Amino acid sequence: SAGKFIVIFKNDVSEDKIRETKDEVIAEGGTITNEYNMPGMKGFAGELTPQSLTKFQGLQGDLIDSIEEDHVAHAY
Amino acid sequence: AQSVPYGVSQIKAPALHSQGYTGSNVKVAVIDSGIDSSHPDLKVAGGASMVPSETNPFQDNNSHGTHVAGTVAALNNSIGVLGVAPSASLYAVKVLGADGSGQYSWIINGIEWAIANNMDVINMSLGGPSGSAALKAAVDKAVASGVVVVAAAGNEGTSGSSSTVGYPGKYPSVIAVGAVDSSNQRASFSSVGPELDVMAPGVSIQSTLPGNKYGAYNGTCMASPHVAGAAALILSKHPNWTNTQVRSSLENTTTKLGDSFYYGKGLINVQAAAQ
Ligand SMILES: [Ca+2]
Repeated sequence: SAGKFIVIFKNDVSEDKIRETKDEVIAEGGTITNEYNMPGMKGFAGELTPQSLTKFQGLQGDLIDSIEEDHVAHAY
Repeated sequence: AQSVPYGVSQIKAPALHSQGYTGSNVKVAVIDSGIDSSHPDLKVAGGASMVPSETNPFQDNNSHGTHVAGTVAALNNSIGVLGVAPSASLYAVKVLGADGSGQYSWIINGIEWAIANNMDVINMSLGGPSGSAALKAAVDKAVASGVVVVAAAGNEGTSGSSSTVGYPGKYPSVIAVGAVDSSNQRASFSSVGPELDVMAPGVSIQSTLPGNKYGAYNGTCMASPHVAGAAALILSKHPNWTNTQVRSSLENTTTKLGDSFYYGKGLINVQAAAQ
C-alpha cells in the first residue's frame, strides 16, 4: 500500500464512474474506508496501491479534484 | 448546588438566559471524542461515530468531548455547572478516539453527517498542522449549507510573525477561536495569526467530565465551545438568521482587546451579539 489517502471527484463525474473508480481501487489491492456523497462534494478515503495513487494524480483536473494523504488531527 | 463557570458569565450568556434565550431547538454537533450521554448534567439528542474501533459515540473514552459538550450545554438545574446554551440539542459526532486523535477522513465524514442531519452549529475543538484540500472542501460545504462552523485556533503559542493557527481553524470559512483568561489576557499557548477570529475563555474552564465528574481544563479547545454555544443562543432568539448573520453579529460585537494578530477581533459578547 502507498498509504492512506482522501480523494475528491470533479463534480461532473457520473455516479457510474464514481462506483467504477472505487471498485477499481479495491481490485488493485486497495481499500475504501469512507465515502462522501454531498451535493458538490463526492469522494472517498482509503488505502491506495501505488498504481492507483499515480493514476489519480495523473487524472487531476479530469476525474479528480484533489488527492491527498489522510492526515491526523488531535484534541490538544 | 450549581456553579456558573466564570467563562459563561464572562461572555455575558446569563443575561440572555434571564431573557429566556437558552439555545432551545438549536442543534449543535460536538465533533470530538464523543460525549458521555449518561452524565447527569448533560442531555444528548443523538450522534454518530466515525472512529472505526470505537463505534459508540456516546462513550467518551478520552474525556475531551464531554468537557467541550458541557461548556456548550451543561443543563441549567441544581447540580454541576452551566453551559452557554443549556437548552441546546447536543449531538455527539465522534471522530477522535480514546487517545484524542483522528484521521481527517473521519472528521470529514463527521462534517458530512452534521450537514445531512441539519446541524445548526458545528464545534471542532481539534486540529492538525497539515493543510487538506478535502477538509477545506468539507468545512466550506458545511458553511455553504448554512452551518455555523467554529473551531479551536490551536495551542501552539507564538512563533515570531508566523501564523500558528491549526487546521481546520485556519480556513476562512471557519471561526477560529483563541483563548483568554478571566482578565481577558491571551493565554500563552493560544495560537496566533491573521486567521484568528475571536477570543473566548480558555483557561481553567470548569465543565463536565465522564462518570458524573467535573473539572478545569486549559485550551483553545475550551474556548471554542463558548463561541459555538454563543451561536446557539443567538439562533434561539433569531432562528431565521443565516450563519452569515450569526457570525457577523458575533464578530461585530466583540470587546476589543489587543492586536488582532494575537486577539483577533476580541472577546465575544453574546448579549450584544443577540442584539
Ligand atoms: Ca447544571
